[PDB]
Amino acid sequence: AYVCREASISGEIRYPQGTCPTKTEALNDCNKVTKGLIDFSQSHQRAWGIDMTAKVQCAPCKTTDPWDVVLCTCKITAHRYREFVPKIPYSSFSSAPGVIFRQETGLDHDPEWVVNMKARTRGCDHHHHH
Repeated sequence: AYVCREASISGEIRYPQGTCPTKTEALNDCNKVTKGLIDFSQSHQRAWGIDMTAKVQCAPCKTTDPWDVVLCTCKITAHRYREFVPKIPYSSFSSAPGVIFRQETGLDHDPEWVVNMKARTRGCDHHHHH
């Protein structure tokens, strides 16, 4: 009888010195995270649901500079995230498989689930036809 919410988590993925990923590659890595969190959610009473989708945003590469480190920002959104279930800290999944994004340059707290209060509540289970 519970209702769920949309929630997001953002994190940073850094690429090797002197390299430059395609946008497709960056999003692909970011979807490894997505897949990671789905497995963790799944083996934790579906705290976050199974419906997750990722977008990513990178800094331009510096074709001139040979040291440049490309910082990608990876944003995962859980569409059926459980507010009533206690929040799960980054400390509990920073090492889970696929979970390769880290704390963001410039920020002083770690990546964290942020519930979107503006968005409407939805059911926690997805009905394909109902």
